Amino acid sequence: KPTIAAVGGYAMNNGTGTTLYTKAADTRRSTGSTTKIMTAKVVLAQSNLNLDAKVTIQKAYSDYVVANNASQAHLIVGDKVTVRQLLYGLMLPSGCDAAYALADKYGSGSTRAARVKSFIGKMNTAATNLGLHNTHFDSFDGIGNGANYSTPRDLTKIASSAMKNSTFRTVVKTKAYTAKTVTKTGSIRTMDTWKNTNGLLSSYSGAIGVKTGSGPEAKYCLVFAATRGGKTVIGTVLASTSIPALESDATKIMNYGFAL
Repeated sequence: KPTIAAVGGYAMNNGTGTTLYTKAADTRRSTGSTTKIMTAKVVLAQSNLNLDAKVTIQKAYSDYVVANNASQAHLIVGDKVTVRQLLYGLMLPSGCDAAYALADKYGSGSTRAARVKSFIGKMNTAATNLGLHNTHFDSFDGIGNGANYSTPRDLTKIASSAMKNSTFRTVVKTKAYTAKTVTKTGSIRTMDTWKNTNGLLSSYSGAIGVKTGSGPEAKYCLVFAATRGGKTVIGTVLASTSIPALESDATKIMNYGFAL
């Protein structure tokens, strides 16, 4: 069994569900921005989903990332961004501003506050429905406020579920995406390219994902997935030392799972 720096780790064969690696796999820990995996899953589950629908960027979303010192996609207030573009902004640079836009959009309620509350409720319901017992969300990005934890095992199940969606899969393996949005005056703005923070996409042969995570207590986390010769390994590493350490941990676990 490989030795990793992360305090928590887990991996399984995505196809069969067989656990391939474990390390404090069921110990609750802050998820940080990896929570966005659930945010995306909930959105993609909406029956009234229209990926081409345009959402106006509110000043609230920009103030939010500032007030919470959160990673952002640099969405400009007044811009009209499609739900699909928001999914890229959410998953590539870890846009907490995009997370707010999606929660506001897909939560139920007559006000923004009521809608974000409703959305977070859907995230918890989604976890429950997956049979999870060690996952809880009090925010839509894992950076908001309250209790936001999961476990390497729970998070891997969430990601596996999300990977069943073709849009999710596409977004998650994209290294770079340049959004062309509509400004408040009708012209089309070419935003600075969004680069995926997941270094494994270009450093690990066969890497398909999923997503990085960070936060004051979420330090450096990573939900990874790779496919090699018809076998897909998916897993999570929580609370690693550094970025390089994080990628090495994920690499070791995946290489181990592929050899078994």
